[PDB]
Amino acid sequence: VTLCSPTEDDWPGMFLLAAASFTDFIGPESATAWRTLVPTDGAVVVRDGSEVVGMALYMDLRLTVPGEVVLPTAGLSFVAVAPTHRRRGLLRAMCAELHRRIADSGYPVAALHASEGGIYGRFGYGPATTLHELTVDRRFARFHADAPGGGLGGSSVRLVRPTEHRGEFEAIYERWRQQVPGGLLRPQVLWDELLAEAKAAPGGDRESFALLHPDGYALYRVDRTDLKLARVSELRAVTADAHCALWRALIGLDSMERISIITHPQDPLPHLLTDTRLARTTWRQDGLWLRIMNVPAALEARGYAHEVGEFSTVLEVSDGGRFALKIGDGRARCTPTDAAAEIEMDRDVLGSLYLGAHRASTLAAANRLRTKDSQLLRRLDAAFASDVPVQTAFEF
Amino acid sequence: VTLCSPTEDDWPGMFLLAAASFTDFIGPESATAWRTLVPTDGAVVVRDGSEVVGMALYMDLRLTVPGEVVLPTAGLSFVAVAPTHRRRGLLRAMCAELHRRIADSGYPVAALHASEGGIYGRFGYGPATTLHELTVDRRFARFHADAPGGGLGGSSVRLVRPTEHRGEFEAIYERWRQQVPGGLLRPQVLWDELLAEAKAAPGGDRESFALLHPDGYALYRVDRTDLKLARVSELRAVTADAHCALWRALIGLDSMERISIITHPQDPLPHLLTDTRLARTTWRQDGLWLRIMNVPAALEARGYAHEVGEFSTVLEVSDGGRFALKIGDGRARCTPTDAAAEIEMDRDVLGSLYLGAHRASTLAAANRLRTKDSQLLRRLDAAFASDVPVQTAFEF
Amino acid sequence: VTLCSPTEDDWPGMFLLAAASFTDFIGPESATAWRTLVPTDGAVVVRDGSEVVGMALYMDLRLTVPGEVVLPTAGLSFVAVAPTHRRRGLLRAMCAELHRRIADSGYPVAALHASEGGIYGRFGYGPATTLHELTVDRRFARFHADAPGGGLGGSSVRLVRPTEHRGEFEAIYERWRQQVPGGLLRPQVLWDELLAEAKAAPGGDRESFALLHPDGYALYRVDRTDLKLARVSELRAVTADAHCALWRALIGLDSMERISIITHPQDPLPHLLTDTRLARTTWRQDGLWLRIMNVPAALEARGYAHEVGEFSTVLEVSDGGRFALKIGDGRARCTPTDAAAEIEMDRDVLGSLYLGAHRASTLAAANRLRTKDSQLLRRLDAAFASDVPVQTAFEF
Amino acid sequence: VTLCSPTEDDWPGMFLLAAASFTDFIGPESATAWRTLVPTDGAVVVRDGSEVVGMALYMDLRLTVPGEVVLPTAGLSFVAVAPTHRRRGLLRAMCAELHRRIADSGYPVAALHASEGGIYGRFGYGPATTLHELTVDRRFARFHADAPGGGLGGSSVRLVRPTEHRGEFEAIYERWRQQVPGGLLRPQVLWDELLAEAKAAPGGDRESFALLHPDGYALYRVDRTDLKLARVSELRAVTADAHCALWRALIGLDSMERISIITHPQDPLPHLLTDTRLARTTWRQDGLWLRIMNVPAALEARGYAHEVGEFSTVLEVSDGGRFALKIGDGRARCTPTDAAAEIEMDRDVLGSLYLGAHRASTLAAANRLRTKDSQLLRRLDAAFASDVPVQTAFEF
Ligand SMILES: Nc1nc(SCCCN2CCCCC2)nc2sc3c(c12)CC[C@H](c1ccccc1)C3
Ligand SMILES: Nc1nc(SCCCN2CCCCC2)nc2sc3c(c12)CC[C@H](c1ccccc1)C3
Ligand SMILES: Nc1nc(SCCCN2CCCCC2)nc2sc3c(c12)CC[C@H](c1ccccc1)C3
Ligand SMILES: Nc1nc(SCCCN2CCCCC2)nc2sc3c(c12)CC[C@H](c1ccccc1)C3
Ligand SMILES: [Mg+2]
Ligand SMILES: [Mg+2]
Ligand SMILES: [Mg+2]
Ligand SMILES: [Mg+2]
Ligand code: NA
Ligand code: NA
Ligand code: NA
Ligand code: NA
Ligand code: NA
Ligand code: NA
Ligand code: NA
Ligand code: NA
Ligand code: NA
Ligand code: NA
Ligand code: NA
Ligand code: NA
Ligand code: NA
Ligand code: NA
Ligand code: NA
Ligand code: NA
Repeated sequence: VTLCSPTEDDWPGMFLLAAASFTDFIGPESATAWRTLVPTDGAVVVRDGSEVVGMALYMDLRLTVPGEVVLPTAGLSFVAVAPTHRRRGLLRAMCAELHRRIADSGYPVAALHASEGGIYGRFGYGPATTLHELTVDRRFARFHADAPGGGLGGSSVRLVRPTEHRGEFEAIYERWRQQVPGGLLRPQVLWDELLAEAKAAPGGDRESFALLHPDGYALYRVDRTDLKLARVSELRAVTADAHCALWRALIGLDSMERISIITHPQDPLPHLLTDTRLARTTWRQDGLWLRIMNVPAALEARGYAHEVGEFSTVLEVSDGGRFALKIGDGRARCTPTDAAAEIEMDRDVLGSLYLGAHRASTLAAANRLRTKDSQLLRRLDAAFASDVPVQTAFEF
Repeated sequence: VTLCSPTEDDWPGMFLLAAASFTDFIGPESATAWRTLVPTDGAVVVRDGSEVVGMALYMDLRLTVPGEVVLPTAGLSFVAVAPTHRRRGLLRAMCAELHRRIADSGYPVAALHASEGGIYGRFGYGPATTLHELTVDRRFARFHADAPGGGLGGSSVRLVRPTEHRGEFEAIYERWRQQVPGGLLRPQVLWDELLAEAKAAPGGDRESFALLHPDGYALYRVDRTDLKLARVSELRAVTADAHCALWRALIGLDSMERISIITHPQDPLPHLLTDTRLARTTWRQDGLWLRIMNVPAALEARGYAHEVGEFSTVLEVSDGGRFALKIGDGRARCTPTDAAAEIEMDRDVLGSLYLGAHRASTLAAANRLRTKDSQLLRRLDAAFASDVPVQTAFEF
Repeated sequence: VTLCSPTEDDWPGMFLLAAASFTDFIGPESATAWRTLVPTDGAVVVRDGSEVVGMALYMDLRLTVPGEVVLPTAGLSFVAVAPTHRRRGLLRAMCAELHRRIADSGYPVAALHASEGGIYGRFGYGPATTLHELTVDRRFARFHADAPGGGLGGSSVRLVRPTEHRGEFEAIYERWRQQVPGGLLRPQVLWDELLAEAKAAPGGDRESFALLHPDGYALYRVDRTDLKLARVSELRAVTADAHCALWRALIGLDSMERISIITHPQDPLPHLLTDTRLARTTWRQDGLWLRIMNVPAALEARGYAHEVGEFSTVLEVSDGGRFALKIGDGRARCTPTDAAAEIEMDRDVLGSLYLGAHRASTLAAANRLRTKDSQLLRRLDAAFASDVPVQTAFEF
Repeated sequence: VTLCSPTEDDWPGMFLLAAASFTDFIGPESATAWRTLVPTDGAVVVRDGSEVVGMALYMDLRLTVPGEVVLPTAGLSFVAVAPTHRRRGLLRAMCAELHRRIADSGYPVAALHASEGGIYGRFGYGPATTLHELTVDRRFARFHADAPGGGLGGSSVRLVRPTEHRGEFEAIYERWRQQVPGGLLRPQVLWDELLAEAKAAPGGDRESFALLHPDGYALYRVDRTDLKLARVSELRAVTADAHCALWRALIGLDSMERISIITHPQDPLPHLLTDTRLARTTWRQDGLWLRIMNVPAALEARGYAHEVGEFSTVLEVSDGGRFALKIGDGRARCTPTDAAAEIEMDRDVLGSLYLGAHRASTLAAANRLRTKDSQLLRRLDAAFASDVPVQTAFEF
């Protein structure tokens, strides 16, 4: 049970473990696209003897954070331990090796999507974005008088084949990801993947259509089994006009009873309707998880609310260092100190605060975050809060 | 079709319309309790000829708002138009008469619970609190190391008959409602009602038990039909210790598979567990709706975030006045002006901002709230935000 | 295993068999009401030794038939064989004894409601009325421009307690039953029963409300478990105005999603809406079954279509006689003959034709009704057809 | 937003709109077959600028009507407005253009199948045939003694591959459609389509088998997901012998629990069984919709009941002309008149009466059809009634 960097000879074993470990796994032809995002020495396998009983890797990602600042991000993925090799400490060993390589390579943060919500806390990962399913009963949906783009003249939205407007989607997404906390750069090979899933699979998924606006798009398909349900896989709007326009078009799908979308908690859709309740929240889950690899690098890199005035404190991260934190003019200076701590928290908790999705006051009430000054709690709450609401880019 | 204040002769007709209009309606013996909360001239009926084809009334309530400030509040309730008299403008007429009486009596705000989410916007009501159902699969629930009250020695929580500890619940609730935006004073007659529903109804609801802590309580009953489900009707905790303690006790209901509760979006429960995901959000709806009856009275009465620095603007409420608004040191001065408006919004939108449940930025993205300065949007967002998260007290 | 007329000593045994045989059975206090409709010598029991292992009885009813003609009708009911005494020929024996008494008493027809649709054919009973469940999704329901009673001024429909308007319901029903094929005289004791079921049963059925028009009524209750469903137990309208008015009022139940009613196939409701499809047919079953006890008495008593011109034929009923049938001016003369038969049918088939619910052509296509002249089939079809569509009165 | 006849360049745009608008749409290879049924100038598109935002066309059909009379029929189909271009009056404009072309080409009637039941009334379409799903629990099904084809010797029904007996199905259908109101000529290209759907689609529909009798056939497949359910897609019987024989064979599918079929309300199947109730009605919907394009041409072309004696009246169709209508010897003479109207109805209502599926008395009770003489209502009822019951041929 030795821990190694896989050779090309190990790939067959990794794809087997992958197929047995993840049901979504397409197979080794879609694995070519994602493989380009794994750097040399981004992967560990555990051999037994020999076959692969454990694997883990990270991908080179670019994550947008508050202040429209883009961080290099180790994206953890393809983590699996063989059913034959459970409770053998293989995840603890593989995670420790990758976290060393990630740290030593100069990534300030790592990120993942969680298969279960109880595994990644103990390795310093905090859920940092919230997914929110909205289901609209579109038979009752009337837009509010105040809603944009409900006047006379033409619609600026077009029904299109996705695959004939790759360039326009690319441009819109590229604007979207640079401007929104949670945004990831989506490279060419993943657009290649996305448009392959846009066409109908025999005995599988239906044709995906696209609604295209100058400043936004929505990809949608009718559900396999429920033929009165449209699933919006992805809606990217750069402007409020684009967002409203696209939803006017989705509510225009007169053959559907229900439109469903995985969105963020601050999605303005409910406020576009006369009856806010018509956009029911049907599902809520953790999206992206962050591990802050370097506390001073990460805290310094992101912007903070200009509204809160200058303040200073000492933050202790459990087995992660003690820092003099000074915030003002929406910049932070974060420097080593042995002064008495005013705030303590595990490293997972900082991940959860970092993109503004969770309030420090809420984590305080759960005692995940200790402080004796309720004024300092208010100031952290206000400082770490994000002007642009945090969204989830794409699963990896 | 004349609009009148009901006499005692009209009550029979109102109870008939009530039974035909609301399925929850107990009947005329529970109506005695609530009747004490309706002031003289708090009710209108519409007679035809004669029987009652329309009714509406308000109750004298005390609503807690940010800054632990308690407003007199007209609580709108018992609104019904006979199925025989729809689309006859009876609601518009009854609502207009009560809003006059409410305004002329010196209530700064009115409030209601909505049977449908598409009726009350046009009468100036904005949804102001969010209800959040959490269902915990308690078979998997382990508390986090950081969680309070998981040490050796005795538990401070007691399993009790609710009806033998009315005094203690009263005291705890009274502390709770004074300290939390959305809180209502609960008078004696409504405690009398609440403890009557605590005992088992033949072929109806099961016995309610109580978990009692010095600084908190939870009332729960097993669901009628699903015997592995506990429904927490009401959990009031004044301290984080009390909140965690009470949930340690609820997760200790080893004969249940699932605990369900209607709570608020900032409930710290998910953060008390090692697996945040075990507290699934199963349901989300508008709770309390506000109509701001007097804009300057209401804006001046509530506290604002101390973090945001002093700023001034002109707010226009559609057919509701234009005001010079100056906010600083968490107080607002709100005075008449004919200066050019920097923010416009319908009166319903102000209701939605008032308790801090909805961000001005979110309503802006839906164009419910117009401004050309994105800096002013950030400042409103920050100012109107509530330190103590807004909760929902009790339905009326 | 002797076959007898029950004494008062036998009642306990009959109520036991009743409770074990029919789940709807209230118990011996509701049995007092119906007992008044059973004539002396209207009941048979089978004793074993002793306890009651078999029972059957008939009630004295008045059935309206085409031409607004009212026939004395033996209503068969309370038929049960003990689970301990199946496949012992007890039903064949009890049915034969009652059919003798019914025949010898001068009833031209007997009738029943069937617990299963495969038992009563062999005893000469034919299904004669069709039940039709309509479920309206009332959220989408808009009345057609052409629909009556959608103008300005007051509604003539009232929401009422059923029990305070017994006299008005009685009068309306009495007009209804005299004018409609399938109508039964409803005696006082059954109105006493009906209004007892109008009030709420603890852990059972909800309060019944009434919609009252000068020329019609509807009794409705909200469903026990599904609180967005209204069940219309009974709607009697004497005029089209009344029928439309009452449905305008039912569609006005704005707190319900769905109105359901058991009605007849020719119910005009679908044609009152802009979208006929909103009144979905959710359920269809045989209602009232007829056994023609005396072929010439029954054929002569009912009216026939005036449209079809005079024609003559020979009808043979299998083990029921051969008759010269002459129809014209909507009267029939039916007299013994030994002339060659032109139409043969079992006695059950005549029951099915008798109220106009089933076309002779349809039963011909199934070869339940033999003839070699397709012209004679058209003439029977046209003659037996009912101008007023056949409805179902009440179960017994 | 100009309204044009599409060129071959427009087809790509029409197939896109088709795929986004109808979920059943196969794709552009099945579109070749149906395209042969669209005449030159049978289609309109609406371009925006450009892409297709609206389309509609009619197909040249031959509809059988009462009296075994075959009318040329514009079959309306492929109607779609882009989700981006709702509430823009595009359907009203496209429908008006096609109705002009249909009228000017000398079609006496147009017809369609409705995606929703609330759209086509306002364009003069009335639902003219009723679809009726019968589900048989075939485990309980015993044929009645009176049923044909239950004697000794061989069965005349064969289990066959559909595709090896195209000629025999064609011949039987051709006899069926000529003899039955609602019948459509089915051209070669649609038989080509039908037998392509008879073979198994990978991850889709199962193999279709055929039961073949000299004078009838049934196509059936086992349901994709429910393997104890047989779906009879199509059963055509020319004789009662054939109809009973084929059902004896379907009830012989001993591995199925349930046989389901979409049939007509007068289907004799229930009367072939000892228990009529075993054929439950599980579903009812409008089938074919008629717009009478020329009132005198249509009324004169169809046969009428010989049973009703000669009578004369004045019919007014709302914005459709006033006519002296004289009916006798099952022919109608229909001529212009300015005499006072005795019957008024919208044009949609005439469509509903035309094939005999709806009684004039029923539409009268809904006030869709006004007259002050109840005798004239009886005469229309009787005259328009169809000897052969009206069926639905095939969806288009
Ligand atoms: N990261 C990936 N994602 C996806 S789809 C994302 C949805 C799953 N998601 C993840 C869990 C939770 C929520 C849903 N597919 C693929 S294939 C593939 C990778 C990968 C990683 C690199 C790998 C490899 C292995 C050996 C040698 C070279 C490269 C091949
Ligand atoms: N406000 C009330 N609430 C309740 S339970 C609350 C739950 C309903 N809720 C409301 C809708 C949305 C969500 C659920 N019960 C009662 S009874 C009663 C009142 C009343 C008001 C006063 C009234 C009256 C009438 C005529 C004369 C004198 C007094 C009698
Ligand atoms: N006919 C009755 N109906 C009903 S409710 C009808 C619904 C049942 N229906 C019937 C089956 C199919 C469909 C639903 N309840 C009652 S109680 C009662 C009778 C009876 C008959 C007379 C009997 C008796 C016995 C011994 C001595 C004296 C009198 C007492
Ligand atoms: N009429 C058709 N039906 C069907 S399947 C019927 C079931 C749908 N039905 C309809 C709605 C309600 C109930 C189910 N498929 C096809 S493809 C096709 C047509 C068409 C029409 C002609 C068209 C075209 C377009 C542009 C250029 C040339 C030709 C191509
Ligand atoms: Mg975050
Ligand atoms: Mg609020
Ligand atoms: Mg009948
Ligand atoms: Mg018809
Ligand atoms: Na596509
Ligand atoms: Na998609
Ligand atoms: Na709303
Ligand atoms: Na500060
Ligand atoms: Na108790
Ligand atoms: Na409770
Ligand atoms: Na977690
Ligand atoms: Na400021
Ligand atoms: Na009542
Ligand atoms: Na009822
Ligand atoms: Na319709
Ligand atoms: Na005749
Ligand atoms: Na086959
Ligand atoms: Na088939
Ligand atoms: Na039967
Ligand atoms: Na006549």
